[PDB]
Amino acid sequence: RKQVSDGVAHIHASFNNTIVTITDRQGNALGWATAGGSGFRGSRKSTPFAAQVAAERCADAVKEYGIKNLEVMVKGPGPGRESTIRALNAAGFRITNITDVTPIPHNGCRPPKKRRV
Amino acid sequence: IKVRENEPFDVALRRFKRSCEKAGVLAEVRRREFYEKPTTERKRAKASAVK
Amino acid sequence: RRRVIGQRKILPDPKFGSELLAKFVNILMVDGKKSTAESIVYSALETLAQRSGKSELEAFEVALENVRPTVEVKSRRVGGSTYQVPVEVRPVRRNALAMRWIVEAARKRGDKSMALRLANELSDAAENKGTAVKKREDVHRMAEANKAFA
RNA sequence: GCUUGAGUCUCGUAGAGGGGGGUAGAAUUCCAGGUGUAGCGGUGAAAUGCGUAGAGAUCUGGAGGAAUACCGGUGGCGAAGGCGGCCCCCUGGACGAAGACUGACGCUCAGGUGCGAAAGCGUGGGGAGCAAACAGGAUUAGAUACCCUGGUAGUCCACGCCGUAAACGAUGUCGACUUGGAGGUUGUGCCCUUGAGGCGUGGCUUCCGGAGCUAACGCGUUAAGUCGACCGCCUGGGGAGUACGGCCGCAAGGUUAAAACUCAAAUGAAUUGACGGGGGCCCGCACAAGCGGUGGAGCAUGUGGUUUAAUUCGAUGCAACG
RNA sequence: GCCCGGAUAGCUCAGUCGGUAGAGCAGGGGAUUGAAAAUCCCCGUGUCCUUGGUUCGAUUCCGAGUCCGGGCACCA
Repeated sequence: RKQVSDGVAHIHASFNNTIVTITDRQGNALGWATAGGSGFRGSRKSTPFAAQVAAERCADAVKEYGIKNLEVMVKGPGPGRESTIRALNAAGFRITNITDVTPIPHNGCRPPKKRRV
Repeated sequence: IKVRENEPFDVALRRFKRSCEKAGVLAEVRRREFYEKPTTERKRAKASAVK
Repeated sequence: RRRVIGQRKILPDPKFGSELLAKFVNILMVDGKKSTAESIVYSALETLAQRSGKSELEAFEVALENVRPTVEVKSRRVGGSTYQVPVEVRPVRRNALAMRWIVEAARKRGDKSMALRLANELSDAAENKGTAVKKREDVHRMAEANKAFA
């Protein structure tokens, strides 16, 4: 019941899952979505056409205000960097600026050895 | 990476920034590092680029 | 394997002359006793009069409408495991497939006799009943219902 | 005596060469607080784990440590090992050019002295990420593993020790000769320097390759070609870089280094093929698309069993069983 | 010698207010394999340790016995 009018939307695009939260201008949570919470779980998610149905779920929780326009914050790789923005363009929302906020360091921390099969 | 266009349309312009960083220098990290594995494979893959 | 020709032109119904009804009798046929097939379906096909009272002709197609799917699965030996990537179904098999469900499920109906056990199923088709109509959604619950892979 | 070897002086050039001290920005983790709400994280799936004591996400502020994206290269510097942010201080070597100077002052070098990746050791610091050990979850016939969630030493600093590595170009140092081609990097001379530029002349360095060399692979002016000076080293495989003795070490352990006995080979490159849970391209009812079956049922038939005085002999993966 | 517990399928074990008892393994018959395993399907012939009693009926409840197991045998 605040009517933020316009607020950026963060798209935490990951591999094992993807989640988009339609925060406000300053950066306050107004409504978040989630593939894991979008019916199918396990790992069936991930896929782009699976995240789209997730972020689209926001237009059902963050619609209580009246977002007439909004930007997009895509972070991290994975099947949900495009899908999300698309579903949002159809949901009825607008757009003000697309950008990738993926954490790309300068050889700072030393990543995990991991995987070796 | 910064997009912005007048006349609402989902054209793209997005894969334009997709040539300097993007899923590349990403997966580059992803798993472990390299150390000797690179200085070597980086100097062998170079051999490839000859013909 | 790599062979690529055409379809087998089937002979139309023994009366109405229709390929759509042709392969229908064949799919229903058994032990090459094609005769019985005709005398078993061609009857129930017209016995609809007692079930309605008019030019029972389109009833067949209309009845199949409630049994015409448009999406199926298809496991694929990829990604180490086995995918499922569901895909629609061209018309060539749409009409065909349905006919199977209409018959392959009209036999387990357990009524008076195959001749009639079939008739009723048609009425149940357009009116949604029996496994015939079931198989549709029971199949759709995969494709279009699991596009996560599609 | 001489000057071309070697060296000195001058003036420039490039450089992640070294030692010290600063400093910057990105990211991670953590602490605090705001928003917000039922998921997050992870895998092939999963599960452990974290979440309603409010995570994850998001935003603000703070603490701390390690490493410096892009430039970055087939690049550069170093004796080797190795050495990448920017700045200052102390410092080494290499190279070019006009030259000026010394005058064989040189090459090599057992023993000797010193330098040595990483792991490891001692004392004291530090500790974000990563990660032997260790602990859970999973996989599996089992799984003291690979995978997942955690995680200690350690990795970082100082100072001292240990001296090894596939410490590799698996190719000792120094010098003189010997067809060529394309390229990289850095100095210098010159050319309407009118230009990106063009022609030479030095240093270092890639790739191809001729003669020759080579067992072959291949090396080929940076030689494994043609020669000269000095040094290290090898003499069949196993036993064995082991034992013993010496020396060194805090300890791991290092260095030097056998025999007994045993085998008729061990080995190197290259060839033919076979195979690969290698790659490319193909065909077959091989699969996929469907039609009908077998597997259950009663009966036929054969076989292995079991039995029998005998159950006659044979046939046994696709190629054995109407 | 004393007190407490165990004795159930071939092994190791689980189980019952008293009437017809099971699991993992081994075993066996199919399967799949070229053949073994591993895996898949279907399979328990247990006088429930002995001997007395209660009872209509005892693996079960009561007394005793053997055997095993734990503890104890001390001042002297």
